[PDB]
Order: sequence, then structure tokens, then C-alpha cells
Amino acid sequence: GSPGIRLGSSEDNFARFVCKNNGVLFENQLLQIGLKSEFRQNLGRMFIFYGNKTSTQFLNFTPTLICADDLQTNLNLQTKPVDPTVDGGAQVQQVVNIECISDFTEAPVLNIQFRYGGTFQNVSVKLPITLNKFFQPTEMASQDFFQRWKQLSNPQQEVQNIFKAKHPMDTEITKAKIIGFGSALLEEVDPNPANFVGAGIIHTKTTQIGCLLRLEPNLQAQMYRLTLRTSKDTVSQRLCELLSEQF
Amino acid sequence: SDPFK
Repeated sequence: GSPGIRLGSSEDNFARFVCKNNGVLFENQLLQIGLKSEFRQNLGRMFIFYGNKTSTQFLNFTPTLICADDLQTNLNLQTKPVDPTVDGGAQVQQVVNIECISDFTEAPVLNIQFRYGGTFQNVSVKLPITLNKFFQPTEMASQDFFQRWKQLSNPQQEVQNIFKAKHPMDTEITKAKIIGFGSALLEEVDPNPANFVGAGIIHTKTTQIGCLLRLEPNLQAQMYRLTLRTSKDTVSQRLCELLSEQF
Repeated sequence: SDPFK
């Protein structure tokens, strides 16, 4: 995507919120931005916490959400304004309500502008609202999983990515990551015990996409073969892109 | 053997 060093960028900590909903998204010497999200069906609720790290009160504290044209048609975001005055040492909360319309790839950008000590401060950070947040885990017996896996005929609906692992292959962490990703983590479906099989329905207003995922660790090459088989080619592609960056 | 193909 964007070339150049990603430090002090709009996506420094973006990847950290694909499988978890709580934590600090951004922090400079004046402001700390924390998050707490909750999702259900094709909806979500993201609490954004703005902490004033100084002994001085912030003014004109202004957070705004920015979405590209395509993203607009696939994702709907709503939020109530927060008080523009933030006491030094104080923390203020903002709630963002989410509704997924259709599968999407782009991410919303949160822009924050405010005054401190009489100076204009500007921050832009990508908000971690990703397609997987709208997963309904679907537990199912092995037999049912394979029947569904073999119902795929359109080659474009299958997307495979073979990539190098970025983190250790710590089983419980990977399980937590997959569970955190959203789908159900089906136990004992793939005869290969090292493989992870997930099944879920990506819920969007306009279409429910049945998703089956197979994550095949390659311990030696420290790579994974991720296969997404879903009822929609673009969903297969995006879920593949996202999950790929997580291991 | 492998139910994935």
C-alpha cells in the first residue's frame, strides 16, 4: 500500500485491534486514545477514550471520522460528540455505533484536532473496524463443515495466501487470535491437528457470507497457508488479507 | 484420506 516508514503514521497500532477490542490505539505527548469495542450481528459499539496527559486543559477537542467513497457504501458509523474541553489529567469518552452494510476493505480514519498551550494539534489514525468484527461464530460438527467446504464452485471465491509468520506459533495465542478474529474455532475438524479450522457467518445488512477458513501452519518455513472459502470472492480476499497479517 | 480435496 503506502511506501515509507510506518512510525508516527496513521496506522502505527492498527493491526493490534483486528483480533481484540480493548487497548490504546494512539498516544503522543499530549494525548492518549484508548478503545473498548463490542460487536453483535452486523453491529458494533466502539468506546473511544481520550486521556489528557498534561496538567493543562485541552480546548476545541474535535474527533471526526473519515471514510473513502467505496467504504461509505459498505460501512455506516454513528457517534455522539464529546465535550471539547478536557481537563489536564482527565479522560473523556466517545461512543461510536457501527453497522456493516456489505463487505468492505478500507478502514475509517479518525481525525483529532485540538488546542494545547495555544497551539493547533492534529492527529489522524485509522480506526480498527474490520470485516471480521461482524462474525457470528458457527459451531458445527466436522461432517457439516466439509459438506459446506465442498459446495464452492466459483474459483474466485477461494483465496489462498502463503506468507511468512511474523509472530511465534504459540498455540493458545493463535487460538485466542482466531477466536478474537471472530469465527468459531472448530475443534477436531481438519485431520491435521496443527491446522485451525474456523467457521462463521460474516454478517452484513445486505448479505450473510458463509465463511470457512483453514489456517495451515508450516512450522519449518515459519509460514502459513491461509485458505478462505466463502460465498463471496471479495470477502474471501479481504478476510484473507486481514487474517494473514495476524500471525 | 484428506477431506479437504
